[PDB]
Order: sequence, then C-alpha cells, then structure tokens
Amino acid sequence: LANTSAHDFSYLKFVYNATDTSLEGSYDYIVIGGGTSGCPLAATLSEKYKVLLLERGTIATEYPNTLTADGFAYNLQQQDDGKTPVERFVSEDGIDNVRARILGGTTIINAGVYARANISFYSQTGIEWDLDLVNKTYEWVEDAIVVKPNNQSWQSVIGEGFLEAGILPDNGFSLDHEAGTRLTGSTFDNNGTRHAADELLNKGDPNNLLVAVQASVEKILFSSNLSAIGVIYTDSDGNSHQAFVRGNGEVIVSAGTIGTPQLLLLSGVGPESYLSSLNITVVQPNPYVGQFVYDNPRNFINILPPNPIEASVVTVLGIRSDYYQVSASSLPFSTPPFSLFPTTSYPLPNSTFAHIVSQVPGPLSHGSVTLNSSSDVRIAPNIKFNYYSNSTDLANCVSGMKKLGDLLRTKALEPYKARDVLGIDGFNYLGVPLPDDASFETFCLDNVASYWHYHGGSLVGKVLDDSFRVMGIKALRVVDASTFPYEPNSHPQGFYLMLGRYVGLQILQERS
Ligand SMILES: Cc1cc2nc3c(=O)[nH]c(=O)nc-3n(C[C@H](O)[C@H](O)[C@H](O)COP(=O)(O)OP(=O)(O)OC[C@H]3O[C@@H](n4cnc5c(N)ncnc54)[C@H](O)[C@@H]3O)c2cc1C
Ligand SMILES: *[C@@H]1O[C@H](CO)[C@@H](O[C@@H]2O[C@H](CO)[C@@H](O)[C@H](O)[C@H]2NC(C)=O)[C@H](O)[C@H]1NC(C)=O
Ligand SMILES: *[C@@H]1O[C@H](CO)[C@@H](O)[C@H](O)[C@H]1NC(C)=O
Ligand SMILES: *[C@@H]1O[C@H](CO)[C@@H](O)[C@H](O)[C@H]1NC(C)=O
Ligand SMILES: *[C@@H]1O[C@H](CO)[C@@H](O)[C@H](O)[C@H]1NC(C)=O
Ligand SMILES: *[C@@H]1O[C@H](CO)[C@@H](O)[C@H](O)[C@H]1NC(C)=O
Ligand SMILES: *[C@@H]1O[C@H](CO)[C@@H](O)[C@H](O)[C@H]1NC(C)=O
Ligand SMILES: CC1(C)OCc2cc(C=O)ccc2O1
Repeated sequence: LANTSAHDFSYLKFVYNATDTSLEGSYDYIVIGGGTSGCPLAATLSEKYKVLLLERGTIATEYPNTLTADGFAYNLQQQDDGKTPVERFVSEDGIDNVRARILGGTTIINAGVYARANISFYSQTGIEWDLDLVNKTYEWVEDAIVVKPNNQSWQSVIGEGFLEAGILPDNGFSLDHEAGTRLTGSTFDNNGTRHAADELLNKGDPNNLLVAVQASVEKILFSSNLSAIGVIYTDSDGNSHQAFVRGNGEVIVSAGTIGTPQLLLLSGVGPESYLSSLNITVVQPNPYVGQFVYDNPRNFINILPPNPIEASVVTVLGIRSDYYQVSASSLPFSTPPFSLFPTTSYPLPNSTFAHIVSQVPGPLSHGSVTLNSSSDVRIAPNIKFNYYSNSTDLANCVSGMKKLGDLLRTKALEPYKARDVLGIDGFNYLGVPLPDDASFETFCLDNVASYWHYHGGSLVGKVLDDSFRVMGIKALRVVDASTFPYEPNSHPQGFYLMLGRYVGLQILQERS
C-alpha cells in the first residue's frame, strides 16, 4: 500500500499543449484518453516503446479542488464551461450525470473508493486471464496510490449498522469484493490528498512517453488488410494535428464508456444501417458499437440528524450478491453537486446529512450511445440507460431498499433519529423517505440516480476479441469501462486501473 504524500506531478516534465506541432509524427503506440485505464496503459507501453497519450482535458493543477477529499463536492457544484474537469450530461432517461474531462480521467473527480474485482469475475468472462499477473498488477497500482483509510466516525457507525442489519460476515479491512461488511482501500490518503491514475504516468519512461493535453481526438485514421494507422486531433485554438503508429504498433482507445463508442462511430466503425443513415462512410460494420451501455442504479435516502455529524469519504461497504450499500456524511450546501441528486429541482439540505445508498448489481437493463453530431467530437453523444427496463434490476432494488430499512432500525443508527419513537419515522429525511412490494417498486422507479459506474458500448465478445482488439481491424484496441457488460465489483476504478497496465503487458508480450 501507498503512504501519505503530496500528489506526484513529476510527469508534467513530458506533458505538452496539443498546440505544439512537434508532437505530430510517428509513434509505436497512440493511446486516446489519459484516464483510469489510459494512463497506466501508456505508462506500461512506454517501458519499451515510444508512446503518445492524447487527453482532451487539461492538467489537474489547473483545478486544485480535484486534489483533496474536501474538494469532491466543489467539482460537481462548479458550472461546466467546456474546460472544467467535470462534464455534465443528462441521459435520455432524464437522469443527471457527469464524466471526467482531465488528465487522470474519472480518478481525478471520483469518490476515491478502491476495491479489487470479485475473484469470480475472471472465470465468468471466459477470457484466459493470467491471474498471477492480474494480482501483481493490482499490487503495482495499490503500492502507488491506495491507502488503508483511518477511522471516520460516520463510516464506523454505518459499518456497525450493516453488521447489525445482517450484512455478514465482518471482513475487517480488505480490498476484496466479498459478501459482508468491510473497510476497503481509498485513493484519498490519510491527509486527505487525492492520488489518481495521472500519478501512474510517473511509472512511465520519461525518454519514451509524451502526453498532449487539450488534445480532442476527432478521428481514427485507417489504411487502404484494414489497419488503424493514426489519429486526427484538434488543439485548444481549434487547429488540426495528425499522429501515426509505425511498424507493429497500435492505436488504443481509452476514451471511456461515452468517448470510445463516440470516436469509433465518428471513424466509421459501427452499425452499417446507422452509419449509412448519417452518410458516415463505413470502414468496419459492427452492429454493437454504442450498444450494451449500462448504468448501475443508485437509490438512496437522506437523514438529517438532530446533532451535527462529521463529513466522511466512503470507506465502509455492505456487500450482498444482490445489492452493494454505502453511506457518505456531508456538510450542507446551497449549490447542489450536479448529479448527486437526479435532477436540479431536488430540495437542498441546510444541516449535516447522511446519504445512505444501495447499488443494483449488473445491471441487466441496458441502452446505447448514439452521435448527436456526425462530425464534432466536442458535442456530447446521446446516451440512454433504460433504468429498470429489466424486472430483475427492479427486484434487486426492492431487496436493497428493504435492507436500508433494516439498517435505519439498528441500535447503531438510533442516536441519529430526531424523535425517540419506535419507528424509522423517528428520522428527519431530506427528500423521499422509504415507504407488500408495489410501494418499493414505485420508490425504486421514481427516486433513481446514477451510481456513476456506467460501462459498456464496446464489449468484449461484441466489438472486441479476448485481447481487446477491435474485430476486423489490425492495430486497434479498446481498454477502459466500455469493455464489460457487468460491474466487476461495487467500485470498479481498481479493476480499470489494473486493466490498463495488464493489457499493456499483454501487448508487450504478444510483440516479444
Ligand atoms: C463522480 C464519480 C464518482 C465515482 N466514484 C467512484 C468511486 O469512488 N470508486 C470507483 O471505483 N469508481 C468510481 N466511479 C467510477 C469510476 O471512477 C469510473 O468508472 C472509471 O474511472 C472509468 O474509467 P475509464 O478509463 O473508462 O474512463 P475515464 O477515467 O473517464 O477516462 C477517459 C478519458 O478519455 C478522455 N477523452 C474522452 N474522449 C476523448 C477524445 N475524443 N479525445 C481525447 N480524450 C478523450 C476523457 O477526458 C477522460 O480523461 C465514479 C465515477 C464518477 C463519475
Ligand atoms: C461475485 O461474482 C460471482 C459470479 O458472477 C457471483 O456468484 C453468482 O451469484 C449468483 C447469485 O448469488 C448465483 O446464482 C450464481 O450462480 C453465482 N455464480 C458463481 C460462478 O458462483 C457472486 O454473487 C458475486 N459475489 C458478490 C458478493 O457480489
Ligand atoms: C495551450 O495553448 C493556448 C495558447 O495557444 C492556451 O490558450 C491554452 O490555455 C494552452 N493549454 C494548456 C493546457 O496549456
Ligand atoms: C489473487 O488475489 C486474490 C485476493 O485479491 C486471491 O483470492 C486469489 O487467490 C489470487 N489469485 C491468484 C491466482 O493468485
Ligand atoms: C445522405 O446523402 C444523400 C445524398 O447522397 C441525401 O440524399 C441524404 O439526405 C443524406 N442524408 C443525410 C442524413 O445526410
Ligand atoms: C442533441 O442533443 C440534444 C440535447 O441538447 C437533443 O435533445 C437533440 O435531439 C440531439 N440531436 C441529435 C441529432 O441527436
Ligand atoms: C433481463 O435480463 C436477462 C439477462 O439478460 C434477460 O434474460 C431477460 O430477457 C431480461 N428480462 C426482462 C424482464 O426483460
Ligand atoms: C455515496 C456518495 C454518493 O458518495 C459521495 C458523496 C459526496 C457527497 C458530498 O457532496 C454527498 C453524498 C455522497 O454520497
């Protein structure tokens, strides 16, 4: 595990403005998106080869509130001016959401929770994983940026509560996704400093790795034996740039669940009928690009204790097969953190509150990503998740919401009631309190938010082979959250950080 230490920006010595035309030319690898998977991938490939990492966002030093636990709410509260580290969007379902626009990607804006994948996930995928390597790669990430969190009074309350509510066994401190109650790792250190995927660039070879920031990759370039050969990207002034791969090199798309399918569709990789209807020339027909896009539901209640509670970052997890629960305690605010609540018309708290949540696993419900613009990558694509279109997800939210009921009934939570009455109506609620089964179904459907753990759109077995290659195209891979249809665990940053380096190692091995 990592120590308490300042955020390591040493890698800025090889970070350049995309306006610099001397970045243009040939590389062994081009990685698109300096995010959760993309940074460790680029750092790994740079051990042996010349790598260009292209990131549309700027550097995290420009937005200091990204570098502390205390800053979490600020980045969501801040207006999206097209330059900010948080990009706001609204799914076609009507649910407010965010994605990262910064070097380090969503690890620079997220809630810091670190877990390893459910050990059953690997065999469920049917990919021939090198499981020893997976574990060495987890340790490489964890050594760099993960800590054992210190005690936080709210998280200890919630852990006592989960155990009293029957979420057993007590797993103590563990990074593993396993049934029961545990303290998990965090990418916020014990001084509250955020550590993130951008610090994994410090593991790259500074003679081999170049990073362009404010680089908007607009198109993947192909050969006239179809190969990816390069990219077109534009800089912050709007001028265009080209970079290419050479010899046995490859372009990897690491632009996230939203950005990867968007760039593939803009490049003519996607469903023939759909692309044809936009007069986009088809380079590689594939009916599944931007299909099987998922967003795990977040359902929640908010309690307002009659005495102040101390704000906390989530470290204590309550895990069952059918639901994953946590709680954060928060200061009040008069500017809402965008997407914490599903719409902007949610009532504001004006005292300290506990946000107590359950996450639907999978989920089984899915939607898609489609282009809004057929040319401009800076225009966000359309995204729809179809929350609770699958009855199994609704069934699982019902079970989760019943367990949050059990949690509000524990001795652990009894001190946070406004009235010493027998029932959970003894709490004061911000928004809709918990309510047979139909009332819980209505509550699940009506009060859903994003968990922010959206995934899919470029699935292994649909768009990619078991080596993350785009089927039908040489020298093109995708490595990020677009790649799997089901969550590897409650909190997937750990899996995607691991995946970046792991796939980089598989690329270096395939080539040796
Ligand atoms: C608010 C929030 C809180 C979360 N909290 C947690 C948590 O506590 N723990 C946890 O495990 N998970 C959490 N998650 C989820 C997790 O952080 C993400 O699922 C994961 O980081 C996604 O990694 P990725 O590489 O797929 O995408 P990203 O990390 O978003 O990386 C993609 C990168 O590509 C860039 N990009 C996009 N398109 C282009 C383009 N055309 N050209 C150039 N660059 C481009 C983006 O700017 C971005 O930097 C959270 C998510 C959010 C939004
Ligand atoms: C870890 O993932 C595994 C496999 O995806 C889950 O085990 C499955 O769970 C369902 C519901 O309990 C069972 O009906 C399946 O048959 C199980 N499959 C296998 C291969 O064991 C497990 O639930 C996940 N664990 C947690 C705690 O989320
Ligand atoms: C890149 O250069 C332009 C000036 O041409 C400037 O406006 C922009 O802020 C720079 N971006 C970064 C990330 O330095
Ligand atoms: C990988 O580490 C996990 C704990 O995260 C352990 O359960 C598992 O047995 C390890 N697998 C191998 C192949 O060593
Ligand atoms: C595609 O181009 C043809 C002209 O070849 C035109 O008839 C049609 O409307 C165009 N469709 C779109 C959506 O641009
Ligand atoms: C683009 O997104 C807007 C939201 O601004 C949506 O309402 C509009 O219909 C979209 N256009 C296309 C072509 O998808
Ligand atoms: C839900 O998902 C399962 C697994 O994909 C699928 O078998 C089924 O068709 C879906 N169920 C409903 C209610 O649509
Ligand atoms: C569980 C979850 C979403 O984690 C993070 C979080 C942060 C805040 C502060 O704005 C408030 C509530 C909250 O809850």
